[PDB]
Amino acid sequence: EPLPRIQHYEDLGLGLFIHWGLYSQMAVGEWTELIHHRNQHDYEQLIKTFTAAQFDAKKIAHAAKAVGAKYIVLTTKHHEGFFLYDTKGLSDFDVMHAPARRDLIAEFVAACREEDLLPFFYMATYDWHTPLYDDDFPAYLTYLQKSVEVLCRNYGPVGGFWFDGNWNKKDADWHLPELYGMIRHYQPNAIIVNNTVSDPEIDVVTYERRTPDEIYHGAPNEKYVAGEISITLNQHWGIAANDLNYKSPAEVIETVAHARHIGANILVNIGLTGTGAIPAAAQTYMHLLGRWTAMAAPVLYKGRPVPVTSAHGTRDFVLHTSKHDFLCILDLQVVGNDNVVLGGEGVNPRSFVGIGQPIQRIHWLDNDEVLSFTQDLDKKVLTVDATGYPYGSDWVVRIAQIDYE
Amino acid sequence: EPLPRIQHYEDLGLGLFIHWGLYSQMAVGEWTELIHHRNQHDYEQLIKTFTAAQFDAKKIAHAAKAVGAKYIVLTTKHHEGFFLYDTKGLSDFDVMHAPARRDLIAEFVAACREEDLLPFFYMATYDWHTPLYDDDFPAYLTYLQKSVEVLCRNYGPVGGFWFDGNWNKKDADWHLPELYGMIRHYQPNAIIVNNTQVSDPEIDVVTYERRTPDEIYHGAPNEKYVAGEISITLNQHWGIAANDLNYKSPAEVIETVAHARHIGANILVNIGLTGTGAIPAAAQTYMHLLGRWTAMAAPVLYKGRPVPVTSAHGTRDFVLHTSKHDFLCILDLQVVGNDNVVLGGEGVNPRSFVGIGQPIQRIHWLDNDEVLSFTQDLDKKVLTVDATGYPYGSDWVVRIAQIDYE
Amino acid sequence: TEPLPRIQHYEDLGLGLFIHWGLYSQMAVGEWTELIHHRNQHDYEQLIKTFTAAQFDAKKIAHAAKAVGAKYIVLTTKHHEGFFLYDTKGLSDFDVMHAPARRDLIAEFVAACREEDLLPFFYMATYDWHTPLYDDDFPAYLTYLQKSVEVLCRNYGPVGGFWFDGNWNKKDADWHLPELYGMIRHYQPNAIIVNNTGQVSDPEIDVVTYERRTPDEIYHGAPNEKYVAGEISITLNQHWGIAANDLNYKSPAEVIETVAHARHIGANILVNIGLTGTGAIPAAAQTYMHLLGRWTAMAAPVLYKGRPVPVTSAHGTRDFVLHTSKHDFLCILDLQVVGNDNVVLGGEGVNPRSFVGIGQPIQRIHWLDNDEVLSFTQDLDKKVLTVDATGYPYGSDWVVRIAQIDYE
Amino acid sequence: TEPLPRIQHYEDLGLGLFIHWGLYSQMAVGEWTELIHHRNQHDYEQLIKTFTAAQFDAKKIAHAAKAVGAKYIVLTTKHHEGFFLYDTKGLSDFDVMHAPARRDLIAEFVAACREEDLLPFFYMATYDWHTPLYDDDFPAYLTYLQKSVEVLCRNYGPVGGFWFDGNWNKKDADWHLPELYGMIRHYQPNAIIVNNTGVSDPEIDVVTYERRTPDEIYHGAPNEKYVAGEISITLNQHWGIAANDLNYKSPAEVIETVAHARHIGANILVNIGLTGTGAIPAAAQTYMHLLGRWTAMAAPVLYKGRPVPVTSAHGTRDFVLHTSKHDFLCILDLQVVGNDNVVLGGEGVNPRSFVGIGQPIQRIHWLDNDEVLSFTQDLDKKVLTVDATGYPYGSDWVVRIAQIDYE
Repeated sequence: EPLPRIQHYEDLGLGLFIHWGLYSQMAVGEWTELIHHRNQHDYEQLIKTFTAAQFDAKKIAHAAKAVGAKYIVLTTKHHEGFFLYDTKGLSDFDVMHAPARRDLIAEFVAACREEDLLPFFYMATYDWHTPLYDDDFPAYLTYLQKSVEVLCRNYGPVGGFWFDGNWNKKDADWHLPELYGMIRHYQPNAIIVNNTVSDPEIDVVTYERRTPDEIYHGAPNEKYVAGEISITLNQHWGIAANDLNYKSPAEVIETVAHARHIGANILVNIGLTGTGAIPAAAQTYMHLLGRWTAMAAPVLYKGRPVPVTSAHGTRDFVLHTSKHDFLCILDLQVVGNDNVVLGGEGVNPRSFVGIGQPIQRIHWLDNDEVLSFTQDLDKKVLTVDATGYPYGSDWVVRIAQIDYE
Repeated sequence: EPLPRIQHYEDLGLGLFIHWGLYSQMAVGEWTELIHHRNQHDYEQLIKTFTAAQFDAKKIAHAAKAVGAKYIVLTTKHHEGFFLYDTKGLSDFDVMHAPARRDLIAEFVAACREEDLLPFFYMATYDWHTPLYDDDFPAYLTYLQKSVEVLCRNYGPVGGFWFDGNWNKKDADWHLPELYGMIRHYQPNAIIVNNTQVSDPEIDVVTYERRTPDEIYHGAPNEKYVAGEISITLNQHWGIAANDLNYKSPAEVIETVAHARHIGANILVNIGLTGTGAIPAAAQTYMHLLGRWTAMAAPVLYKGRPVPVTSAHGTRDFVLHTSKHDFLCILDLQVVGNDNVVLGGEGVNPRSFVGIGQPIQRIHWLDNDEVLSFTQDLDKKVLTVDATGYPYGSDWVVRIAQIDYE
Repeated sequence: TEPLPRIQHYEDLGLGLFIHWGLYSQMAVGEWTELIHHRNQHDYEQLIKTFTAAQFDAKKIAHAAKAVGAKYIVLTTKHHEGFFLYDTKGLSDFDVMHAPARRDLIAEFVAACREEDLLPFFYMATYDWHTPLYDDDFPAYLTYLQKSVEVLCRNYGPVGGFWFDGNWNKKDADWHLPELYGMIRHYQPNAIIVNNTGQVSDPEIDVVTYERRTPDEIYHGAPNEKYVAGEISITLNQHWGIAANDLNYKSPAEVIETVAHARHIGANILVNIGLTGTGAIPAAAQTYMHLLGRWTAMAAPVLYKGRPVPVTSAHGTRDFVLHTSKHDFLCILDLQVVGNDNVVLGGEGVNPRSFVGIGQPIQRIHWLDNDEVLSFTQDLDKKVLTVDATGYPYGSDWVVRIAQIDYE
Repeated sequence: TEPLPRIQHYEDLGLGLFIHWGLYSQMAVGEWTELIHHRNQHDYEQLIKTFTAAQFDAKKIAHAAKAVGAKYIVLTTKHHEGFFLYDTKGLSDFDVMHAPARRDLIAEFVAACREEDLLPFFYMATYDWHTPLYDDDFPAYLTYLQKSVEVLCRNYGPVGGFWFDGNWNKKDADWHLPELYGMIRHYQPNAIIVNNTGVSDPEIDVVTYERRTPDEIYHGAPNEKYVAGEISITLNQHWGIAANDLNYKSPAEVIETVAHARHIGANILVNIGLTGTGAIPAAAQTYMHLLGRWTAMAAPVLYKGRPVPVTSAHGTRDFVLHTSKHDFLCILDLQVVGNDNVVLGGEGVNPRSFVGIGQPIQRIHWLDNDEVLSFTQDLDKKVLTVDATGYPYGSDWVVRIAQIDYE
């Protein structure tokens, strides 16, 4: 049974992932320093032009609020090893030694608090900047733990930590009891996420978007751990100007719904410009997804997976809250007329197995249309006529609320 | 062999489709009056709030220029039957009787001319506003022909006409020789498109489904050559539709543009303006992404034509021909990482083509001028190239290699 | 509007067997071998001298049709090679009476068909590679062709039909079909006439042929025009004549599904077998016949009389409905086998399958294979039927399973 | 790291026949019928009284295996029903010596195998529905199981291997495999040991895998014992005979699955279910005759061919197999060649490419008809491209194989 902080985590549902660092100035992806075999001295000169001139934490927080996100995961230090906060003497490779001369993480947590969002800190554990990483790993771990200690002690209550990189050394001892134990001492309520069972103090495991089945919550009678999937809008996480291979807004909506189906949270990622602006492309996705999440509000946060399956050949699924069940229905088409056929005009029976209580009424959330339905209570079959979209709309994942008698 | 005006049409490659009318104020699609069974009197009151307050023809023309489009097709009158121009006494249901009180078509053609774009006029032939349509069809045809005559005589030279609606009455006599003959009299070089072998000899262009798989038909050997055109809209509707979130991937839009050129057709990419005539922010995102692709593809996008060269089994690659070069259009590439970071594109990736019989000197990607390795079997006309993956930080969706022949 | 009685009777046949047998069969490399392998004509036609027909038993062919549930047989009386499997009575020396067989095989064939109550159909190639008339005297070739058909119309009793193939070799020629089909109508007024081409080719045509993949109910003609039926064909591998090194055989399951599909679109279906050079049914064909035969015996209540009806299945499903005057039938695909709670094979959970277009209250629904009663719910206003389509009992798998609806 | 000799020899067998025959065969509704149909045990086990084996001829089985190209046979010596097809010498009365057959069928089987140079393998179910020991005294069951295996290890001469199936019924129990497999190694040191799981002990030689396994199989960690792999296919949905299972796979799928096995570096078993009295049913003979044509043509590579780090071009399912003398291109999705006038699909030039061939080639030819193929090479990038011509009219091999002769 989940600890309160993890229950609260699962109620967040949707977070925004923000990638911003020195890489952002080159606009060819966040891994550029390594994958393009850049000269380290020349790449790290980018600290000198890191102005943060267009970074507005209140605009980030406002974007999150508008898209229906409840937490934000910001890259505090990526593999490039540059810190977006005041490391208080630990490293000169930080934003206090850049022209920005602002603790951006402090601006970030203040903006989050004003919008009632949880601030999460991403921290790369695989570091390309410190020579310690390759030639004195135990000392690197001390450096890493100290960089996290700063975040635990100088910014008030933090929502969580998102660690990424332990996979670079699958068989090393990362001394996680001491790292996570330090976090638990100063930040007892923080959610700990490791992007890979790795330590008892982890609260959340990450999974690929395509995972088809309800996620695993840990061994029976051990600590419940939550899950989270991630999606980026094109192929890269940092900004990438000539990556045109953007996903459909429809795919992003389906992926958000899919997360809730398998009992995970989801992060939708955006890459800021060099100077910290939200690109216009990201705003388009946010506005579209935002329309969906506003409509889905009654179920997106509290809704949980339930042992109810859909009929053969259909990708529909069900989510449960303590007051209601919700049918999440896909592959609908638009309704035209007798004379103008768009595909959604015929009766469209969609069935579910595992609904055992008599229903009084079912309605679409988007327009409160009442659906017809039939029930076989002995076999727990619900069949609804899932009407198509009114002409001029298309929600991609449409949601019907069940009111039980 | 195509008439000059049709050759010029086929060189345009890409156009913008703009849907704007009274429907735009309701933001639930262009067919709303019919499909939502609206009260006609109440729907037509929307003329009273048709302000055109945010319509800027120069911004439309600039958007076209930036995306690589060379013509624009604007809805002058849709099925709702409201005219965006001065009908000069033919109808009171026009923009001169709206608060806009501006001839929007005149603003449109002037903006097109200053950016060197061809203005095209969409005109619905199936009309829901005039009672003539159902009660006196021969008189309706006179009304329709007159509405087109105005466009033929008051706006200077027009690029073309895009007619839509004859399919509402498959078996009627639409008197096309008189309608198209009047156009030919006042606008001899206009391209005529009918969205419907050919339904009149004066038609220059037939429309096709985007998914049409093979090179389009141009007419029988002793007959007039007719061109082709496909269309894509970014979501499910053509007019603006606020709760239509079912937008296509930008990647699909790029592929569809490339596909059009493969089958020897032009393509229209459609945008639906807001009630007041603004380009919505969502459309701008697609235009910027497509615009990056079309700028990179410029050496072949306009002049490139289909050729009898096929690609190997299991591949969607294809070839386009210019008088100077051939171009390999290659899909489903992945990004190149390293030995240690595998993203999918790092191995040698031989892609083959059948029908290249001349020796090649050099082949290079046009996005970054990388030279490709290749082998040839000139007897069987096989070209095989190592189509390298994208450098990390980029992904063009359809990547194009230029062939330089010996 | 309503089909001529002979065409109604044709549509009730449902399933026929197509039988390819000729001189080509002796070489076992496909029926088009003479042309496609560029064979020397003199040497190829020598095969008449070894055409013994020593293992041909028309009763065994008829029995194979009977046991697979077929109600007619289409036998190749003369294929493109131009060799006749019957006594042409002086028209040609290139016939079975001038082979060592010295027997009229078509006479054996129709007597066997009659004893099993099957309709004998005669396949006749109109594109002929033997007679010089085809290339040097087309008008006389037509006379030769018409005469070869006349013999079939006058010496073998009542014939079920004719299956013509080859007019596509000369798309623009005058084939004198009014005279050919008019002669058939004179001697065999009830014969079904089928013309295989790539608007029908003549008013006397009764049946058009179509691709197996045809997705929708076939077209029968406008209401004031003659109703024409349809037929699809399938062969077990890639060739129609026997082909020893063609290993590219279809799954028996696909054959079953294709037969079901035919009925769904309102067509008959021919399943083809290629005999050996001596006229035997090869053992591979027998395997398919026995499996399909199990299916067709179970499907008998609907296979013959069942017709398409405007009832669709739910999203995601390939199920369909067939109508008879007494019942409707749900034809359900993609079911799995039921194990139990502990042994999971895929079919054990409740499996709602829905249909749109059933307006009348139902009393009972049952699987034909084992008479199990299915549970169902109905919304009569929207014409929805939803049934719990249980999986196969362990040890069976019908591929297309069929439930009978008994209406109130 | 290197395979033990017996396991190398196992990997050279390539194809084996799996034979399901037991009391279940008399009901023809699948091999699990006694449990899944909730049969009364007394009534089901009465089938011992009609187990005549009147149509079982081991020499015909062995001859059929030889003709299909198989080099070993895996015969069900006892399935879950717990009935033994051999003389258990007092261990159980529920065996073939107490049936009217009154012949040790396993002895006939091994003698037949030896005279056709096939390896006899014994399938043995470890999950047993007959003995009350299984549920009531598991340690004593394990002794019974090990004793039934001792008999097979001592009374039939050299055995090719053992194929165990059922440990998955008790995932968490101690099956005492060191003692069972140690006794096998004592009497039958050369036997292949296969355990069907879903590496359970150091003595296992072979792991079983799903047919759809996409990539070269895992052989164990680099300094550890090399273990081979094996996939299985049955012709319909059941392993024992099942008269109203009409859901048979295409012969073409069976051919492709055999080729796939070799691609991923596994053997494959093709299964048949005998009739109640032990005959090969007519449907199984059809599949064996078709597969047999393919395996005879594929002989030069089916046994000795191994996976190699060579990939095929995008969108193609083609692959390469290596022997010490040759490489072989296995090419799928071909069509038949007609003429200028008659188009069947295969007539155009059909370039199929491979990455990882680094040595210059002299000649490439189809095995089925010795036609020479045209090819081009880029030796620096290790690209081979061939024009894979279509089938001559009248033939279609499903997986066509070209032999490469190196300079």
